[PDB]
Amino acid sequence: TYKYVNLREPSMDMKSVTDRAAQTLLWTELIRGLGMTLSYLFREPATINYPFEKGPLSPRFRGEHALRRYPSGEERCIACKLCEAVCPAQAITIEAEPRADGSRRTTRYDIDMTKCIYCGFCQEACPVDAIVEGPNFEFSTETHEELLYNKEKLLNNGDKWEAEIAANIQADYLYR
Amino acid sequence: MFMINVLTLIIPILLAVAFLTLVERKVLGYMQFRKGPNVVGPYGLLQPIADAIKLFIKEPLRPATSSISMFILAPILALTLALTMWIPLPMPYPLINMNLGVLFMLAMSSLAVYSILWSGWASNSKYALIGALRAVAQTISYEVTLAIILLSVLLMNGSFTLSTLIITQEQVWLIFPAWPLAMMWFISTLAETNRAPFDLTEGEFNVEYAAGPFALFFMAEYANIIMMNIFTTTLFLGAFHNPYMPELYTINFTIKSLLLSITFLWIRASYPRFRYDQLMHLLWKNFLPLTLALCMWHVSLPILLSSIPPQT
Amino acid sequence: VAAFLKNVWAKEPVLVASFAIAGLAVILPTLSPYTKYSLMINRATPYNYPVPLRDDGNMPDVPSHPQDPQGPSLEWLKRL
Amino acid sequence: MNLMITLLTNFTLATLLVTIAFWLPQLNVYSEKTSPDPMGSARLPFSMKFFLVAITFLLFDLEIALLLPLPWASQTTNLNTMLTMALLLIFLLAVSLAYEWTQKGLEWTE
Amino acid sequence: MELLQVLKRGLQQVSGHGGLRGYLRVLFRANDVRVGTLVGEDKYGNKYYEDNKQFFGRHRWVIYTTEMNGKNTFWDVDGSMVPPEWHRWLHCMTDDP
Amino acid sequence: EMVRKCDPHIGLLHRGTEKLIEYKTYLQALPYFDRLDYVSMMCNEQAYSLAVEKLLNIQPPPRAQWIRVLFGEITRLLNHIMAVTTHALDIGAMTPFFWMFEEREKMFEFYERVSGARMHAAYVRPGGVHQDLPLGLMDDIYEFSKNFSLRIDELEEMLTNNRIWRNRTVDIGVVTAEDALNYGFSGVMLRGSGIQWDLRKTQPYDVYDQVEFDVPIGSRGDCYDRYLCRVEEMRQSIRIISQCLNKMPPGEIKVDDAKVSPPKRAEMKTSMESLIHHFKLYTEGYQVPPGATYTAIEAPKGEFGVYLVSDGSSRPYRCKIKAPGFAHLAGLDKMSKGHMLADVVAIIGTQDIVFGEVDR
Amino acid sequence: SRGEYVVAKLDDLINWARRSSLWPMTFGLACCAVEMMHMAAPRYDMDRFGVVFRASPRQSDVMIVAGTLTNKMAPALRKVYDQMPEPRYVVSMGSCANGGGYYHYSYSVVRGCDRIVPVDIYVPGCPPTAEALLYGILQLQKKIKREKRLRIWYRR
Amino acid sequence: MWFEVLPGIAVMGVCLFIPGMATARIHRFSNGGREKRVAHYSYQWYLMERDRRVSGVNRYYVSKGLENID
Ligand SMILES: CCCCCCCCCCCCCCCCCC(=O)OC[C@H](COP(=O)([O-])OCC[N+](C)(C)C)OC(=O)CCCCCCCCCCCCCCCCC
Ligand SMILES: CCCCCCCCCCCCCCCCCC(=O)OC[C@H](COP(=O)(O)OCCN)OC(=O)CCCCCCCCCCCCCCCCC
Ligand SMILES: CCCCCCCCCCCCCCCCCC(=O)OC[C@H](COP(=O)(O)OCCN)OC(=O)CCCCCCCCCCCCCCCCC
Ligand SMILES: CCCCCCCCCCCCCCCCCC(=O)OC[C@H](COP(=O)(O)OCCN)OC(=O)CCCCCCCCCCCCCCCCC
Ligand SMILES: CCCCCCCCCCCCCCCCCC(=O)OC[C@H](COP(=O)(O)OCCN)OC(=O)CCCCCCCCCCCCCCCCC
Ligand SMILES: CCCCCCCCCCC1=C(C)C(=O)C(OC)=C(OC)C1=O
Ligand code: SF4
Ligand code: SF4
Ligand code: SF4
Repeated sequence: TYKYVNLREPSMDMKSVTDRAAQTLLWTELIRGLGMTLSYLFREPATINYPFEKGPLSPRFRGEHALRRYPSGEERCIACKLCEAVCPAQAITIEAEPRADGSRRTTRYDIDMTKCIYCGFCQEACPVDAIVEGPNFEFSTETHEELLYNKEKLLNNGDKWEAEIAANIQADYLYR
Repeated sequence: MFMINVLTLIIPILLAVAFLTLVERKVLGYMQFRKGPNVVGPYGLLQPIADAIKLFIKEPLRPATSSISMFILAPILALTLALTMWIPLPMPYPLINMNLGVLFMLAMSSLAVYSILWSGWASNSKYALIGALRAVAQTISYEVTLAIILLSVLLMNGSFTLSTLIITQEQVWLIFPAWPLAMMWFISTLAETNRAPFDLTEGEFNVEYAAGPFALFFMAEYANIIMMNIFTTTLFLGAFHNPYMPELYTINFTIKSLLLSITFLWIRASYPRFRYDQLMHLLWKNFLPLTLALCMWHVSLPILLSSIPPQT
Repeated sequence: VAAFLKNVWAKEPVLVASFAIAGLAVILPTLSPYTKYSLMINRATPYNYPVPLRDDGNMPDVPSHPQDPQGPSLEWLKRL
Repeated sequence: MNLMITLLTNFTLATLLVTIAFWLPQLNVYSEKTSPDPMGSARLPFSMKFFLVAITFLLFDLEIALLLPLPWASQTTNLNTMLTMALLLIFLLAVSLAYEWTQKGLEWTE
Repeated sequence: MELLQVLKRGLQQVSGHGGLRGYLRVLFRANDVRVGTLVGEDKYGNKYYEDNKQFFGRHRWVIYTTEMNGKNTFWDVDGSMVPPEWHRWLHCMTDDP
Repeated sequence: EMVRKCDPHIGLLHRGTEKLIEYKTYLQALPYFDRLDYVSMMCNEQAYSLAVEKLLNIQPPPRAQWIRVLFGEITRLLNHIMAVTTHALDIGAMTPFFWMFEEREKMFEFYERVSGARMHAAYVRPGGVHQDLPLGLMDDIYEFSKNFSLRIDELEEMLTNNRIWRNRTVDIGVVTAEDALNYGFSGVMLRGSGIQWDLRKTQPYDVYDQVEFDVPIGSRGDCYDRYLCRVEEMRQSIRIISQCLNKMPPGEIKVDDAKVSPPKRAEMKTSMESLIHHFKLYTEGYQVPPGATYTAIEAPKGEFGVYLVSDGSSRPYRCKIKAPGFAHLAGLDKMSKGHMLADVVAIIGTQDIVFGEVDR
Repeated sequence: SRGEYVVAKLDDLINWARRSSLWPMTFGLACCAVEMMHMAAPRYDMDRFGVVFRASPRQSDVMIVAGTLTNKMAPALRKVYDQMPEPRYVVSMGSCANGGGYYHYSYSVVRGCDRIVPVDIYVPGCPPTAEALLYGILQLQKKIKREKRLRIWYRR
Repeated sequence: MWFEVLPGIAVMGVCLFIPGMATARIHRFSNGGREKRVAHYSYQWYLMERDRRVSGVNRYYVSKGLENID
């Protein structure tokens, strides 16, 4: 249930002594190292051609956030603030009021993408699949406040990526 | 006309040093299961040009130098000695055909440590000075086995003439009578140019130089690398020379020197670094006793075989 | 002389190869039959001019022409 | 004469490249840099071992200077004397190395 | 000889990009000249290619359009130029284009 | 050249993690543990999960326990690749870094397939794992494991018999057994010094008594035996991963106590009790009965422990995090005496030190 | 004009050489260092873009702040930043370097590295992937591509 | 793959082929279509300066054979 690494007492017959001395004087293990490096010289490398080739992702991937809509145009967020109670970073700021037809809807849905730890507790705490953490990861900005999303930016990410987000949720929701 | 010959020596040295950096990054890339540079040029060929233009317009690092004069002279001396190590090299005819080209090269390579020493003292950092003293002691250490191995091999040549060393090897490569001298020579020239696994300047002296002069030290070091591979090629792997077609020798020694420079690139992507005492142990307690023993063997061996080479 | 030699070849083979190569370099020219030919080739290499002698009247072994039979010969150097 | 022209050309090319490296990026009008090391300000401690390996280099390089006429000395007619003195010089270099060994001179830079 | 098969694959890569002009076009825009089955094209001009004999990661790629939403993208290719319907397929979230 | 004293100054990544844990619930404080030993993410998840499940007096289902052991050994492969390749990269062997980070890249693809993030998964939770293994994942884990021994073999061909790698590691950083136990060392730091101790054998957790593996024991206490222990632990992790793939049971992946683990999303949208429990677990969180545990697991650096104090509420009252790297970097000063300055980078390498768990 | 064409072509030349030869000094602060080490790994391979792996901080062209910046190390970050030769750029990688992140309300964390150094590219994630960091590096290259140093110098 | 390093090696090999080819063609052009006279020793210099005097054009390489004797 255990083994002894490096507890080999070497042989002292003239065969093994001359083998070790030929290894010392003729550099056998150094040529073994050169052979392994030469072996990787003639291998096809593992380099994908980014941006033209992309690294493989799964439908569970947790990237850029997006507020979704029902298949009628109505937004799914019913202002229940579970995503900001569960948020380990307190990145989500929510303020709500009844809108002009009496629906429980948010007026403030902020996510600070520089507080966010991208762990997806908001999409798994959301009872109506409103906030999701979509598949976009290429959204680097040049300014800090461009990573401070309001409700307009998140609903635009939903409208921008819904054709992908709905298919990822369709592929994954029986594991959830 | 001779000035044209000096230009056709020294400008292609600079071009081959420029593209050796690309060959290093590519060969180290593919040996590391990745690619080297292939975006900046077609197959990466514009990477050294882009990098040279980048370094020459980067801000000067502006150090407080101890001596201004030696801070200027250390790149000057490094580049001048890096270029003058090529002029006795027979390929198949040298620029300066001299009777003592071997001893000239050993002398001008012995002078190369002053650039390291002056760059180390001309910086105000004591850490850079300690690193320079370590690098100078390393280089002057391995120059001992350079001199003695080189003498022992030239006991089969008859002279210090580098052009005679091609005539010496018309029946056999000189690595076949002298492969232990060849392998200790090869590791010793690997330790001359502060090259891995002997690069303790990268393991935790010219760090106070700006991007321009540091690039000049870097290109002088790679000119020394290409030159010592060409000198090892002429010294142990002497090609066939047809006097009516010299380009046969030129193509042949070029292929052998490229393989030997790639062998430097292939050593540096294969081994970890020595500790400083470990390569001191490698010189003084391993290479130098065998070097002295083989020097006795190559003194006494042309006498016991009646194979003393001609003086002329 | 037997266990000591295997011990030093097991621990320090670089030094054993050093003293072995140096010992062969010392002893082997005294035992080689070709050591004499090194001497005989080095003394037969004419760096200077063979300044001729005045024929006084009695020198039977000195030639008058280089292609004469008498004199030093180097057929051993051509044949070996 | 060709060699002096070659040395002057190499020194002139090196000085031209060094002048371009020290004066072309000086024309950048970037910014003045306010307030431009493992040891802070302590003096450099003298290492006895670095001086020892330098003097050992110097002495063995002198023994190399004695060994350098050997490709010419093999051409002599007094070959027994020449061979004896050549093996004696390389043997005295080896005795210098063995004494440097056994009196702990090759230590911590072995 | 199998070296001649290698040279024939290189020459049919030169042939398969529509000649030397298209070969150099994909060489300087893509740093890659290997030919692939055109899986599709979006409403911008991004051409999406397969080669299932390449290894996983190389087996799908995009040659980006030279103009998208008014910006000349002949040299300024961008990873965010992929529309979301091809972003599943190219990132291998599914097998289906 | 010698080293007379080594004073490591740390706190350069002290973020006050375990004070931030005191103001967040147990689920909310779970992703702080991914960020401590940031190359051993799911192992620290498992240690915190076992601490909370010990205080909650509940247990994971068997399939969740086998998933935790499978991904703990994948995590151990990740961490020992990081250990060996950066310890070689600092000495100068820079090439097996690039050779093994493709294998490490493929294991991050495994993490991303199973959780959605490549590093900080938040996948092993108190109660089980968050989500079940997607289809075709275990087949690809088998396809990884079928090839990975050859990668270890060519790593070991580049380093182990190399005389330069031996000279930098064989006489370097010798730790005796009594001073290893006295400095609070754990893992390979003990096992390189001859000490036959492994927490997966002695104080076993989830299903480690049902896997068969060996424990590599060094003989000299140096950098080289600890290197050989880490390489052989990659071998034995491949052995445990084969046993986990062959003995994976069917079933659920969370505990079926819906007052601890949240219900499925289909039944939360159908049942009243499930919606109430979903609400109260994702807003308040489950209450934990009051008590102090010290739950320690065998993380790939050593004994990773959590002294978790619950006051009876839905947030931790106290959560002390014992890291192996803290005691190892404390023992750095004894381990480097009489050595040279270039030996110290080998000694800092052979203690697998990641400063997130050192500093918290 | 003619000189406007000359400064346009010289801006194109020097911006080409500066974006095609970026040398990064990466602060390996925290978990984002692991993902930078994956952006140097064979799959993504920064070196094929001319982006070398671990240049020294006095010859580097861009400082990648990859991890959490604490109060104890913020003067060391500012020291390394001040010691960089110009043109120097700052990529902020990950949430803690961007805005404090998961340690934003901590007593010992600088709430974003932009309180310390001027930041050019903010790369979001925890950690952002090696592909996302490579996206940020290529966006930095595009930012260098549209620099107008000599055109504004000619128009001043 | 591994043949991607070969353009850089080809450029570097042409850059090493240039100096030897150039000095060979210059030694043929500057010496009357022949090799440069190697005069390492003073006898070789004596013969070379005798050639310079017997050519009549102040050039060592312009050779004079049996046409110069009667
Ligand atoms: C010119 C073309 C290339 C030439 C060949 C070189 C290419 C191969 C390069 C491989 C990569 C090398 C990377 C750097 C390695 C540096 C470390 C190293 O190798 O150290 C050297 C090692 C150092 O020893 P060591 O450290 O391995 O061993 C331990 C040593 N002690 C015990 C002292 C600690 O070995 C040598 O020094 C050997 C040098 C060459 C020996 C040549 C012997 C020839 C045979 C003589 C005769 C023997 C029989 C007896 C007499 C018989 C008479 C009939
Ligand atoms: C001894 C031999 C030594 C050899 C050393 C050099 C080896 C490599 C040689 C070069 C190989 C080919 C290089 C091609 C570079 C890329 C050129 C290119 O495509 O540039 C495009 C760019 C923009 O053009 P644009 O009109 O905008 O394109 C839009 C099209 N609708 O337009 C531009 O950028 C403008 C044009 C720039 C042209 C630069 C060409 C490269 C110069 C390199 C220096 C060496 C020259 C060769 C020396 C040896 C041969 C004499
Ligand atoms: C700090 C200052 C600046 C530092 C940077 C620059 C200086 C350092 C780098 C340059 C070093 C220059 C070395 C000059 C002499 C080299 C030795 C030499 O000339 O050897 C070659 C040759 C001997 O071969 P041989 O064949 O015998 O001669 C032909 C006759 N058969 O001999 C000949 O062919 C002889 C030819 C005629 C005599 C030539 C004399 C040259 C000028 C004097 C030396 C110049 C250097 C002075 C400063 C050196 C500083 C280290
Ligand atoms: C007569 C021939 C010419 C001799 C002079 C020329 C020599 C040429 C080579 C130059 C040698 C220079 C250096 C010599 C140093 C000798 C002292 C020495 O090294 O002793 C120490 C060594 C044990 O090494 P240690 O001190 O432990 O090193 C620390 C790392 N472990 O101790 C040892 O390893 C034991 C060394 C002594 C025994 C060696 C026996 C070799 C026998 C080979 C076969 C016979 C060859 C004929 C000549 C025999 C001469 C004794
Ligand atoms: C009077 C008017 C003229 C004034 C003086 C200027 C003289 C000519 C100077 C060189 C040419 C200037 C134009 C520079 C390029 C402008 C166009 C450009 O940026 O093209 C981009 C293209 C690559 O596109 P990229 O954005 O990199 O895309 C990423 C991959 N999709 O880029 C490419 O395809 C490659 C671009 C290469 C640039 C030219 C080659 C390098 C410079 C060579 C000459 C200078 C250096 C000489 C030797 C120095 C020492 C070795
Ligand atoms: C004008 C002639 C060339 C001048 C020298 C600049 C180009 C060669 C050196 C540049 C360089 C390259 C390419 C390089 O790749 C590199 O990284 C390994 C360097 O830094 C250590 C360099 O200095
Ligand atoms: S996004 Fe979901 S969890 Fe958040 S307030 Fe809206 S409905 Fe509730
Ligand atoms: S992914 Fe996590 S940290 Fe980010 S907004 Fe959602 S719950 Fe908050
Ligand atoms: S942003 Fe997050 S994952 Fe990245 S270094 Fe910070 S704590 Fe680690």
